[PDB]
Amino acid sequence: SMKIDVVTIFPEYLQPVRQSLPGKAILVDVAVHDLRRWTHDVHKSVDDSPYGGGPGMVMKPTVWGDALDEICTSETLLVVPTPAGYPFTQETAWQWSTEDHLVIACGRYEGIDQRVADDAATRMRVREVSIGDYVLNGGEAAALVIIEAVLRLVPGVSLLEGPSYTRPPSWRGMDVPPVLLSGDHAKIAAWRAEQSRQRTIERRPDLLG
Amino acid sequence: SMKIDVVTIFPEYLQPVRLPGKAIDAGLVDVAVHDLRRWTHDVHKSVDDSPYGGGPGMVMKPTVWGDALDEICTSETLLVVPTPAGYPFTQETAWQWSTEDHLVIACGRYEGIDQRVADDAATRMRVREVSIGDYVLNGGEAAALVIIEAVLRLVPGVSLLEGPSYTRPPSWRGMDVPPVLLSGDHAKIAAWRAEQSRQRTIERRPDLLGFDS
Ligand SMILES: Nc1nc2ccc(F)cc2s1
Ligand SMILES: Nc1nc2ccc(F)cc2s1
Repeated sequence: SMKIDVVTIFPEYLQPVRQSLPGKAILVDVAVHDLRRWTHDVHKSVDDSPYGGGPGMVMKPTVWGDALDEICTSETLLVVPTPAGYPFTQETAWQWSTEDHLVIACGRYEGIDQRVADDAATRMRVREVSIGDYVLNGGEAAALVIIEAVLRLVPGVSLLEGPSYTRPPSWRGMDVPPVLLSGDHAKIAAWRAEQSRQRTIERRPDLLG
Repeated sequence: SMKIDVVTIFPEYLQPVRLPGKAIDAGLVDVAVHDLRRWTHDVHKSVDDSPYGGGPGMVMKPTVWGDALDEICTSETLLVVPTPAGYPFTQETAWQWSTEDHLVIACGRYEGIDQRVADDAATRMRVREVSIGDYVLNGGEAAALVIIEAVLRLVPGVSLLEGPSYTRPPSWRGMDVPPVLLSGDHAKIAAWRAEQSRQRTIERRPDLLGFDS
């Protein structure tokens, strides 16, 4: 039984995930919250200029503080997607998949005032993470990736994998490698292992060192 | 002016594309989503089949994909295939693709797409199989959204880790903004921020500075 709350100024961005959940809600619950619910002024401000100057805006600690105060508990794992985070990996997804309550705080502009995470970390577990070495406009797409990578590891919803093939055996001048049709399953395994090695050398030499 | 076509068996998952929405609104980019099932011809609209050589799961049929890409792609197209087995998609990739006229993103499901699809396409156009990170998703759709966002924000007309940022009020819940940021001394602030960044990079991403883990 996992609950996921997402907080974002673009709640519509997350509709897809909710629409991808199968009739297993009848194990999981994913709720999306508009951050502007916790604003204080009639202009519904979520952003303000950075101390020390610089470009862009920083998300207000008073707004985020109120939102997390309402949504989080002592048992919550607070996930903050950010290009400045620790790497989110399959290992991370596996770890988080057994959590009872994930809260994902999606930032925009240049990030959330650091005191939000720092305050939260005094009473719950907080994880600032990056899904890869690129910059997005906001954390919403990273939240989608995280939610998908974690939930597909919840029961009931080294080397690279080599090429796969299905019917027909010949297509546009290209035959499926005959070994796959050979019925020699020891040999097929060895062939696949070698394909995996070559692909990894070529595309991800970092994985071999 | 860039054109992006996404091909998927779940076109509704690509709705969040409508900042990428502000780019489409302006008219600097056009994003179109295509249901792969549109190129099927049997009544069950089958797009997948069991793998040759054995193994778990299903593989997407080359025939349906070939017909789709035939209609959508030209020789000038950059065909992008998100896959956990791909070359890494990085900020450098995003910059490179930001000057493309036409991206076509093929979203796979199950255990992926028959390798011959990319092989065939590569005889007519440039093909890039890419991974957005070292985790497994159920399909290429979420990766397409990441790639679209990373690229579109770089389009003309649209290292180290960034350190912590702060805004008003200067004291909150008994936690103060670092005094140097309030001091108005640009050199001291630049120095403090450079330091915080290097400090955060060594702790969180030591690989960026050439260290283990
Ligand atoms: N503006 C933002 N960019 C990223 C990039 C990666 C990530 F995981 C989160 C964010 S929030
Ligand atoms: N089933 C799939 N997983 C991933 C993971 C990463 C990626 F970039 C693409 C895909 S398609």
